[PDB]
Amino acid sequence: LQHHHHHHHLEGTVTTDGADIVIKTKGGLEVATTDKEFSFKLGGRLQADYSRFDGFYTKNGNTADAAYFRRAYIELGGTAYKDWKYQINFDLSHNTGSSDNGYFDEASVTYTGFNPVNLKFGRFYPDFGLEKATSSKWVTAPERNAAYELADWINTHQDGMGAQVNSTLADMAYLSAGVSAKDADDSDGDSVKQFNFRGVFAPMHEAGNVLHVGVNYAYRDLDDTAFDSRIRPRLGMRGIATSGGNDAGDNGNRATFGGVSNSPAGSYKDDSVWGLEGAWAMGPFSAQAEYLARKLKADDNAYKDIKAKGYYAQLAYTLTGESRQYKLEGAKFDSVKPENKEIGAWEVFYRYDNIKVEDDNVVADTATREVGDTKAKAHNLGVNWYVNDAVKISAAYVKAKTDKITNNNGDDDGDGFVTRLQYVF
Amino acid sequence: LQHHHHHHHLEGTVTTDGADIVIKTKGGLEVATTDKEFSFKLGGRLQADYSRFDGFYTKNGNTADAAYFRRAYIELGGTAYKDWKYQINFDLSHNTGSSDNGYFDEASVTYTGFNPVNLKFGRFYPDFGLEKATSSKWVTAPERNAAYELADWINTHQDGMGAQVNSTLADMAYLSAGVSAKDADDSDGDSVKQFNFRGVFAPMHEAGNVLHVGVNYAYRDLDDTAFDSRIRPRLGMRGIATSGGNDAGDNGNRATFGGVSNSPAGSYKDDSVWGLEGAWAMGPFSAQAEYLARKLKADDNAYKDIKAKGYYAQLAYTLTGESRQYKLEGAKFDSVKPENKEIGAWEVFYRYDNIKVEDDNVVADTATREVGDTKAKAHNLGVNWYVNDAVKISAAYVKAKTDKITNNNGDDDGDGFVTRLQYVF
Amino acid sequence: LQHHHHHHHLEGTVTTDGADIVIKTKGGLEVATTDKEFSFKLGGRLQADYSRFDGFYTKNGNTADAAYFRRAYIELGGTAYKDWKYQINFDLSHNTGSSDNGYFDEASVTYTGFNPVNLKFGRFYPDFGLEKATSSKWVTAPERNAAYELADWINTHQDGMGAQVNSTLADMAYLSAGVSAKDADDSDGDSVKQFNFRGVFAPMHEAGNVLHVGVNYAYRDLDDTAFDSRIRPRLGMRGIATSGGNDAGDNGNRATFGGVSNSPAGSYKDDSVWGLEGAWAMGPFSAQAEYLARKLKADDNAYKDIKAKGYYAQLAYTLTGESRQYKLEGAKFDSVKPENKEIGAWEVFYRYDNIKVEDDNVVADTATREVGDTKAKAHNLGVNWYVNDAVKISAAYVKAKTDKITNNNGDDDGDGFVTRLQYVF
Repeated sequence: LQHHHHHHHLEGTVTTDGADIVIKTKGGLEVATTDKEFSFKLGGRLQADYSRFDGFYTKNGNTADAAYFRRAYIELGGTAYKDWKYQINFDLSHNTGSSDNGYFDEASVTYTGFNPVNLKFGRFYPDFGLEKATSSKWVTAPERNAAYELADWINTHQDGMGAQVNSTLADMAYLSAGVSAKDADDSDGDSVKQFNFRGVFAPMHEAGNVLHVGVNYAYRDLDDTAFDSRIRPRLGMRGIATSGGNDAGDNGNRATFGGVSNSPAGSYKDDSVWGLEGAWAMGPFSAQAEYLARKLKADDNAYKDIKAKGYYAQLAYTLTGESRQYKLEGAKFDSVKPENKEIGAWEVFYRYDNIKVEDDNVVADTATREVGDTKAKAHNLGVNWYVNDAVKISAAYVKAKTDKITNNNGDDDGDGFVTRLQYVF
Repeated sequence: LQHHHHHHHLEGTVTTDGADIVIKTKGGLEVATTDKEFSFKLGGRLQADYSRFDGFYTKNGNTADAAYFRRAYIELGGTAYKDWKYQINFDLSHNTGSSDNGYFDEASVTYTGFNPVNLKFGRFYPDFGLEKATSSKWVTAPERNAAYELADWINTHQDGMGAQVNSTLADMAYLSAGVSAKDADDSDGDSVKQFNFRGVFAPMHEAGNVLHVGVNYAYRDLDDTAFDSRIRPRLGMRGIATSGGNDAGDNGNRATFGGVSNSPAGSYKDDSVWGLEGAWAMGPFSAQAEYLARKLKADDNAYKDIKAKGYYAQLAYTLTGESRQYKLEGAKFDSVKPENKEIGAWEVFYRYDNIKVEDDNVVADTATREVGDTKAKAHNLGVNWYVNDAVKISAAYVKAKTDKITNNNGDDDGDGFVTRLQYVF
Repeated sequence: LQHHHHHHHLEGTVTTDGADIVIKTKGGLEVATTDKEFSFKLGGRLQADYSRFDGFYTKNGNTADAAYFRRAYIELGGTAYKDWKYQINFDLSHNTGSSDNGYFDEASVTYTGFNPVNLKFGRFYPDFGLEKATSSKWVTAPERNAAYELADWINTHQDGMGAQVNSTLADMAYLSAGVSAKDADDSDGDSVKQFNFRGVFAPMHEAGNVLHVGVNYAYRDLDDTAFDSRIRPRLGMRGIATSGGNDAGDNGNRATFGGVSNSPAGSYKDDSVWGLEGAWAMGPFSAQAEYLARKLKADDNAYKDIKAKGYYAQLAYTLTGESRQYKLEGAKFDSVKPENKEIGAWEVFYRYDNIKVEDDNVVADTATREVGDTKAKAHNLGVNWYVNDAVKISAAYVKAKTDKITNNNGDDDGDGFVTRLQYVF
């Protein structure tokens, strides 16, 4: 019994009521006013991993596997009133952040009105190290290096909040400094506070022409705070223990090289790390390396200091000739953009990692760990196929060798293979 | 060996195959047909908090802190076939909703064909109270009032489902009524059912010209249902216990003023709350207040009724002269839109809260709680800087004073400071 | 003291810097280049359920209820460089996927360059069965059939990863085959591997003209793997036990018809399922049916094989005359598109389910389960109102009858009613 008069509707046009808008899609969406006042970008990244691995990587030394998303970010960011930016990256694979506090890769607000100086607030990784500054989309090896695993608090947000100032300097350098509160309380409920500094001199800072040297410093205050002091490196093999899908389960060997899961309040106070970075690129050839040293300083006399030192060096070469992109803002490498659309770009890489842990609190042998300094060396050799700007397929061989620590089989080395399908939008 | 013929592609235009579309961005995205048949809006809100607090707010009285996102909503909403709307707001900070049932601020469908009458279905807060009706983007104080904390079931969805009818009445009033199922079962697995009514007379209902009086009623049936009867107010300080980041941990004092965590099935049945609201605004000056009273009625003779009464009153003044927006649809205040683009808008506020809990089931002193009526008063004094329509920076001082309840230090008062950076898109 | 020169800004136009773009909205958003190289689609589905049920569906036989979202998907998908697609569907109701590994309905990458052959990778349901292939938006009954509940591993992703090849064949058939790793490890940490095949002959494959016969096969290797072998059908009543809101709680009877929650490593190895499908449609009338049989083969001599057999048959008729859509790609039914905009489309359906479980490991009676074959029959009778393309409102009556298993009241049958409000965008 419902009825209505019919209408002739205007069709086909797309307009706006404010400033002219430009819209773009490469699989996601970008919308922006041409006066630069407002913008919105929806994107993301999918990293689908399959790996198999044995020896030291597993407890009994037999072959385990893993089938998981390393990352599955949805990424929302935008600009309002020209100078105010936000970026919210949440990880559907649940590898980043937590159930309690949100699965954030990033949730930040940045004021850019003092360009080149930026002021950044919210939940975001502190700036320590070149490989960490580099987007996880474009890190050359499948996982970041083992030296960071000696003190991963230096460049993770740990479910807290921070404030950072950063700037490029005269088109030849980049500096950042920040303070953060991390999610661990002392006996009064006051969070661990942390300071970071990073400074890079990069007189050459473009794709295929990079010369880069930098320094990093991180400090945190653990006064009267119970915390996990364990150093537990995965040595390039994420699948030994990971969220986002299937892993090695009870047979994964993510081993404790030093420290303990529950260091009591009052056991430690000062924790500091110094780092160096260096990078060079000429056309398709690049070399980069980082070194860091940690001192976790005991407070109570019953406890001894824990020290650790580590480094990596990486060679990479684009067989098809393209350069790795480089950005002075953030002093970081970025993507490879394929020149040949029919075969894509093909990149080979080798990274060597070396770490040492000195924990004088270990005074007795266990079944798998000998008194003294524990050590590991890792080799990561692989290929990245950039099919196009959106899709990257990778395969890598990973090998590790240890000293004064084994798995239950007595293995002092292990190896594995990892394959990844990545889609960026 | 792959090859193909080259093409000349048409570039630059943006069109549609249906009715004309208008697109907008202020940091998010809106897309809508001009015939009002279809629309889509992607937005959200980030609320980044840092606070420090002591006295009654902590167990030992020493200073704790908190560094967390109060809310981090992603907001998707749209219209189809003119009269059918959806709204899905999910909270990445995990402060709203749950791991079991979804982190929903809202997941609703609304039929608007009977305009001004709306029919709303799904998971959404029942309509009780002016400050609750007001968007959490634009609530003047950093947290909502303590009177609601006496019975927070009246205007939370508790992971259930509901149906609501609402309407404005002759451009002078607003009414709503709803039924909901809440996520708690009786011994047969049948959910707690709840009824809400709200009615407001607002003959003046525009920004800078408001006169508003209203009544609220809520009822729920707890027959044969085990439930948490605790009244545990945070008294303006979210950081004593919160998700979305770091809080006061084991030293936070979110104290139980009355009730118990596990009231057995059969202990209570009727639970009802009556409320009043009043608001007035003239230009940049506004005053608002609410009062409510709860009776939780015992069923089994071993149990005594629990009663509670509370109110708040708030003064607010925009120093820079702008009015608080007001909407008759929902009978609620909304944002401040800054007039001066160089300095933004500056707002000062004071809210006073007063609550009383009468629990005759408490018959013996504990170390921190005395037999009789427990009471609290709170004062919230602060500044909101609306930098622009998207960004609001706040700072507030909060003080509380209690009667017949203390922390472990014997403190009967406490205070703290909270700062927030908010970004809306 | 801040000041600036004023500007005249160009307003109103919407353009792009690349190939021409077409944008669309029906409540969500689609953006695509006209050369088919790039596209993006944001959509989703909300399924709001309320049900009441008693008898066998509850433990004591009294009436329970449920008020929950069955699904609340946000759906992001797109195309890049013509031949590379992604699809990421995450479920805000937390009914799909997990807290540990992500709430994915789907997270996949598809290469389509070998059209009609597709290559699909990531986390997605293996292809077994017509009703499972059919979108959950458009499955006719409120829940899928009970035969699938006899072996739900055959067409669920179980938080793992997979690779699938599929193709239509000469506009008369459809085939798919895939391998997957499922999230359960043997004692070495190696995941359960699974193979699927599906093949359908559908010489008539359009809306209102369907003739469809198909075969399914699934196999998994459980060697040295501890696993949950329970068969626990909900028999059409989701609310007896569900996430996404309120359910029957401790009085829900999702009963174990066979198998055990912790079958030890070494107890079983081969697990295989064969299935048949058939479908026919002429205008508004459709008939479909599936049959499957499972053999879970014991490894260790202490264990006996577990077998199960089940089928369903469904009649459906659109009273208002419209056809159910059908797609050869995926060999599946899809939506009903209403022809009359004032009253929508009205569909009646009846589905009959029949299952039998043979578990010779059950050698003693329990209080509710008798030695021998357990059986259930279910009847699902209901109405779907397609208000418009976006909104579907459903109501259904469900009845079940069991053999050799009861609830605690001794009930051998039960019934219930389910209502759903669905919004697709």
